[PDB]
Amino acid sequence: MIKEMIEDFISKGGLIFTHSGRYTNTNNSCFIFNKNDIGVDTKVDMYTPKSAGIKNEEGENLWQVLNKANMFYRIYSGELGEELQYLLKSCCTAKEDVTTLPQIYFKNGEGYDILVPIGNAHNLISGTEYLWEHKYYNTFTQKLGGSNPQNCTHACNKMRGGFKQFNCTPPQVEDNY
Amino acid sequence: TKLKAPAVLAYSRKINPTNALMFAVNWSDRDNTTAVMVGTKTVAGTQSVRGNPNDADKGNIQTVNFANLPHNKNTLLVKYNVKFVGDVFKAELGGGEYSNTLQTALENTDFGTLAYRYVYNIAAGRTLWRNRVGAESIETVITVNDQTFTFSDLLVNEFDEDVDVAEIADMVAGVLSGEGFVTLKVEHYMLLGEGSEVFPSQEFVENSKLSKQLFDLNGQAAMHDQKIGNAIRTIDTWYEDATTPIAVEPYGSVVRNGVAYRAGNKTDLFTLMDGAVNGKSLTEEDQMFVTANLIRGGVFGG
Amino acid sequence: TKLKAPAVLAYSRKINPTNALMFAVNWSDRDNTTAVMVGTKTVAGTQSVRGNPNDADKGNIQTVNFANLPHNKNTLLVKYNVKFVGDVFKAELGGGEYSNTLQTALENTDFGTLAYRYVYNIAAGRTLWRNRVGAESIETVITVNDQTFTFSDLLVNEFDEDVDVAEIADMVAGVLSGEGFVTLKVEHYMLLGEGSEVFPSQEFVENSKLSKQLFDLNGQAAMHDQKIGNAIRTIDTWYEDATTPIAVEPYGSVVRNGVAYRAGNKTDLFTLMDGAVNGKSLTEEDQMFVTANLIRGGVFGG
Amino acid sequence: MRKFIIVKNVKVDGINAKSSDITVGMPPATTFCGLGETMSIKTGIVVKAVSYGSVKFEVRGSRFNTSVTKFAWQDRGNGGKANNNSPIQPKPLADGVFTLCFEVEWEDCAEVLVDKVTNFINTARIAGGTIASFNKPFVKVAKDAEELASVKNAMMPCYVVVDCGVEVNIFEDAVNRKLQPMVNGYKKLEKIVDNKHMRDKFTPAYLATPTYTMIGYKMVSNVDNFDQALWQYGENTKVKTIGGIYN
DNA sequence: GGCTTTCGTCAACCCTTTGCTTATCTTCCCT
Repeated sequence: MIKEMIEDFISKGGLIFTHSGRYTNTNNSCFIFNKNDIGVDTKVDMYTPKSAGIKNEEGENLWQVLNKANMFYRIYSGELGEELQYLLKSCCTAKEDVTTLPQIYFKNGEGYDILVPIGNAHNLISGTEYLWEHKYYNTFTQKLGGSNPQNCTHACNKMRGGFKQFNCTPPQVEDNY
Repeated sequence: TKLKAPAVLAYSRKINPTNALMFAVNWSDRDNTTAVMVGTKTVAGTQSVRGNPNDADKGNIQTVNFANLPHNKNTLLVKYNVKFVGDVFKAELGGGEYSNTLQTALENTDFGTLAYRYVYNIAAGRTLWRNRVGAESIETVITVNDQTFTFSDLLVNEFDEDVDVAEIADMVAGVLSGEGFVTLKVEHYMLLGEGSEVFPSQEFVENSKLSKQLFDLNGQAAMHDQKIGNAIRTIDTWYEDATTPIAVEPYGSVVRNGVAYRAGNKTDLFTLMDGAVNGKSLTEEDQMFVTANLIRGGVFGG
Repeated sequence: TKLKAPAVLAYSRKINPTNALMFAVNWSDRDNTTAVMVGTKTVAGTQSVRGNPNDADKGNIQTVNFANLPHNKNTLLVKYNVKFVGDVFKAELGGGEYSNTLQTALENTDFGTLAYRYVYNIAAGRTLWRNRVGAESIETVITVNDQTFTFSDLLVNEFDEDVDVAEIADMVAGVLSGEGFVTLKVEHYMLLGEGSEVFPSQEFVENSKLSKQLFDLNGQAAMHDQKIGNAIRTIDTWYEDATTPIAVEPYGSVVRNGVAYRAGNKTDLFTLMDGAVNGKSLTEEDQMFVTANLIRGGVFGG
Repeated sequence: MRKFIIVKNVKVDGINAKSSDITVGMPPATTFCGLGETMSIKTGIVVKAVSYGSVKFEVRGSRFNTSVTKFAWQDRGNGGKANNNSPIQPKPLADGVFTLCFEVEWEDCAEVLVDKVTNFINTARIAGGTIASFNKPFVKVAKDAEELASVKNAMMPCYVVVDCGVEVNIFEDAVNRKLQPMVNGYKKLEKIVDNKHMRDKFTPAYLATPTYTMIGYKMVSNVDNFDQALWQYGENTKVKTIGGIYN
């Protein structure tokens, strides 16, 4: 069931987000749902304390079912009901914490803004799925939560093999020339 | 009354060492620097894990990165620089109330002993853990502001008094207690012997190909900079039941040995830091410990 | 009440041999040393294999690295440097409780017998593994601290008492039971005969393309330090039904015979160090086995 | 009329290789633009653009995994757990020998400009990494375009960063056209209402998600226009090249 | 009334194994 799951999520801490500083630091717990970047194939992350939640008859938590066949966009555009839109949005909140997060200065013209860079969840999940699908092996793989990533993030709880990030090494200069 | 600490109070690292490039030289020609190359060998042995008597009989094959001296050079040379940076009390994330009252409780830190133990950890060869043993003769050459010193025999587990390390410690304590920076270019000449295996930094990396993967820099054996930074700050002989110097940690914690010597007995960095801020008369040695933590830096969540 | 071992309790190795370069000399011209080159020869024979007798008539072409003495020099020389380091009880990753109680339970260990068997394994030529067969005389020159020590005829399966191996082993046991280090510059002169084929270490290779690939250092035939270290610690005559000395493993396990001489019958090393830590008095050769494991090194936890 | 100061062979180790969540490796142009504005603050020489190239760069780790850093117990209140190993948050480290070239405008002699840049670099930190060594910086001027190329070729040997733009997104074109992605700036999500736990209390703060552009590495001599390698702070809370998209 | 310590709570993977680029060079001319 799906409503059962959305409410299972809500009895708990109940956060649905597209960006978070939880990937940068597991002690951080800042979860941000941006509205503008939600599209047809936008992967969407969610947080529960210790990734809690019941499974269905096929053994999947809410993170699997909300992320295949564009189900989160289907609930987001209300093809399955406007009261479900409400349930989804009740979990879609912006919780903020700046501790254990990077804080840099970016020039905004005759002044600076303290930007706190938090990582995009759609980038992590969709990039891991795509670069494993499209055989792109110029990459690093990192398990984010540590030994037991369920305290981090539902995607870190389920994708235990590690997230794919880009190997951004430049070409070297050969010294003997 | 009861000036609380900032939640995310942070300090920058003031002892910044570079990566220790390992070269191969002779005790005769110590100018014949030759990059000790990280080689890759494959190892046949017996698997002997605590719970493996059933599989003890079978073999165990591991590909391991090794680093040995070539058989024409008997001396391991270690290259790094150490930059001591001033402004050790300028917090970059903590506010100007707790950190400034922290600072004004710390001008009475005797920086001379801190600088003496830092330069003595540089000079005695503390940054050379498993290859300072088995060395026939160590020799540390420290070059700073176009002036050069040499140290032959310094015992590493205690800080005995010599005028040369104290003479470097004068300018290091002048930088640390004051402003600016100072840089010591360190040359370690370690007479290990003909073809003796050297010990660079091993890496904390998930590697399916290499069971043991060493640190290389263009293939050349090298040691991690934070490893040498842990070596230089290994000055803490002031914890409870103090026998050997441990690294300056906020909790005095060697997770390598599984023991935290300053945790739970009210002598960690945070209790002494709150005592220094809130006007409690801090001891000289606790003062130097808090100052050494501020020199090391760190973020402090709470 | 039971003191469990630390999960990451590990001991560094204390016998550190170098890679044993092989040269070619004469029994008279030991000053004329020419490096034994590793050549590569393509060799055709029968298919053999225990199964598949239908393809027995087909040939078998394998390319094999060989190493032979030249036909002008009849003596194989093997050079290596064994570094016995001390502090064998300070675990680099487990220092604390268990490790230190093992130390106090192993203080009265007969280090003289362990050092005697180590220096005898160096002196009798056990580090030569398959080179010894066909050698008319094996003369070992061990230079300790500028101390020439000549050995001519020592049987290998038993440790018969002599005065020169014991003379080296006095300060080797002084190093092992105490601190510091000692270096043994070991040369092996073996009258193998004119043009005799010598047997270096062979690399483990999975990419194949060559059936036997010998260990080489800049092309010169050499032996892996691990093989020499296995032969030095081949001192274990204290297992159940002990007939020949075996190498010191935590499980008493050699992998050619596919057996474990000390697993499954409560004299593997983990049970003995658990007993010695928990106040169960070991016998003398039991303590010598545990201390020989600590000299060998390894990791004992989990 | 353009003026540049070049610091060649900037050996830096301990670089925070975590450029973003999905990029680990070479520090992006936001890092070097931040280094440029850092000297605009400490030394007072106001910097328009920085062209940076990589002489050497190795991420610490294997070819598929980075070497994680052994964390130290530095948070407050978790004593008692300090005897065990500290939990590891992901921060890859790297070493890099760089060559930097700062567009500056200066009105004094080149010796005091070189001394000011040297005194900055001695107290600087490239991408969280200690500057191990660096050659003496030298001043070169781009009066014309041939002089611009003189400055360009004075960074030899280094692989500079040229912007090649985003067609559809980052993953698609990184596989298809095989270019490298990096942080060209950030996107502001929400205003931050709590300035207590920050560096300044008066500087306005935003949570950000790093936007990326797609870039290629070309040797500085093979770059036709040096303006396509000079990154500078654009007015879209991003950074951009002066020459635009490399073609 | 927080507050700091330690113990209990909640989990579960599908992996792949080098290039990225690839270096700053002589015609006229007259002194």
